[PDB]
Amino acid sequence: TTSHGLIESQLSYYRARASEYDATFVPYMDSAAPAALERLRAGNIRGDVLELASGTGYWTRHLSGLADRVTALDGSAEMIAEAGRHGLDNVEFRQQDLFDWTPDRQWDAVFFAHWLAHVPDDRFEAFWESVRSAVAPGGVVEFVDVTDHERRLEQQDDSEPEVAVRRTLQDGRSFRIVKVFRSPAELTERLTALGWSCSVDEVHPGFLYATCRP
Amino acid sequence: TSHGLIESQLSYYRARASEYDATFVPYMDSAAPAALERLRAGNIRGDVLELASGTGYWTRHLSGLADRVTALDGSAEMIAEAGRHGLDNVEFRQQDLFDWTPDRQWDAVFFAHWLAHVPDDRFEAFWESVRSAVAPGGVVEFVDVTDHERRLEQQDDSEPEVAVRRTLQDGRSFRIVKVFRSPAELTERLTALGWSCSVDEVHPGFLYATCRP
Ligand SMILES: C[S@+](CC[C@H](N)C(=O)[O-])C[C@H]1O[C@@H](n2cnc3c(N)ncnc32)[C@H](O)[C@@H]1O
Ligand SMILES: C[S@+](CC[C@H](N)C(=O)[O-])C[C@H]1O[C@@H](n2cnc3c(N)ncnc32)[C@H](O)[C@@H]1O
Repeated sequence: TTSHGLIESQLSYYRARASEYDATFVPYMDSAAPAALERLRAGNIRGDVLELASGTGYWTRHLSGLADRVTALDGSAEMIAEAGRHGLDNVEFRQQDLFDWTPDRQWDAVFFAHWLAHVPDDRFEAFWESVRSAVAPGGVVEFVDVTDHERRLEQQDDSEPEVAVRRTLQDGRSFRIVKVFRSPAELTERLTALGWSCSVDEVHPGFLYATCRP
Repeated sequence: TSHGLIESQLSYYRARASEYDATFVPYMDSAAPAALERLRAGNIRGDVLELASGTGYWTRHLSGLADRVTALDGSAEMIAEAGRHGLDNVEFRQQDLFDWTPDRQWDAVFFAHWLAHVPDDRFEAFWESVRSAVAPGGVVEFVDVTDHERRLEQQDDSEPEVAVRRTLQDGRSFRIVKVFRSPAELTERLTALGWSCSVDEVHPGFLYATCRP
């Protein structure tokens, strides 16, 4: 069970971090981006695209050049304000808490970068049900995230794994968030059991890219 | 790091002793030939000190390479298991390694999968004791788990919980220390304590180190 207090802490961390977010971005994402981009540019991101947890809009920029229309959901109005600065004409932002979310449309593709590791085990399944209902017939879900090597989990052998890590902002405020590293095989297996077909690959050391078809 | 976690960890290994070999260190069997090429580089010779010898898996190798082995472990149960190997040149002694100041020196000190059980607040004192046990010209070598260099910053955790919970067949459950350290991280920390170190990932998830006092 992941406490609701961890989940609120994570969203406030990002709320408060939003204005200094780009000063640090996601560690080493800038090293892994061309490798991830080879997958993102493979052609499945097109038509009407949904982006979840769009943050300050780094991925939203790429999604915007590939798609006709982008709908981009983030839990933080602050993040949405920062992303607004990129002036992307074909993008609508909506504030939305992703742990309390029932889509009412469908899109040709759904994309998220570094969101899934902030979804704890006990919410993973309801989150993936809503994504499933968000994807149109013929569409895919793609995402980027951190990964670990397949054997690490057994090397550690922890029956009660630490879901959380603690971060610190420029001004010294301290917040715990969810950070679950999942291997490509562990993700593939779990999503396969929820009815998805998945191609999940480490495309650069420490990063994976996934394509999942409902 | 509470005294309680230290004690819990030693109790875990004391109880696991009889069934340790049934499971061994996860994937060490995959890495062992890569670790053995370093173990046979020639530095393990003469009078050798092994720490946390456990059921004697590495002791057998050191026994074949050295003239004499002194092997230390906190668990009398582990020592009795290692006795079944019948190693003629090895002396076992029971020793709590968090309260240990050697009285003599050896040509080489070795341990496998011990350092990850030493939490950051006991690190320095453990290395002070090790340093005083190495003779002039000797080295310390060790094998352990590791991570790629970037994982720590990807995770970016201010207050790393170092504890993990293990549960034995019979249902008894224990907390132990399990700190993964990359080669660079270990290199920087030991250099700062005066050691000069060659630490390498020799098989994915495993490192081997050679350290000179
Ligand atoms: C771990 S993701 C960081 C990735 C960043 N969007 C990027 O795409 O480069 C952090 C984003 O998740 C958002 N977030 C955190 N909790 C949320 C929640 N419960 N619902 C929706 N968004 C959430 C934060 O607002 C932030 O934009
Ligand atoms: C992390 S090592 C496990 C693998 C084993 N070292 C091997 O050589 O393959 C566990 C060994 O360290 C020992 N140990 C745990 N705490 C100790 C302590 N405080 N002092 C000495 N030995 C300790 C246990 O008895 C056990 O044999």
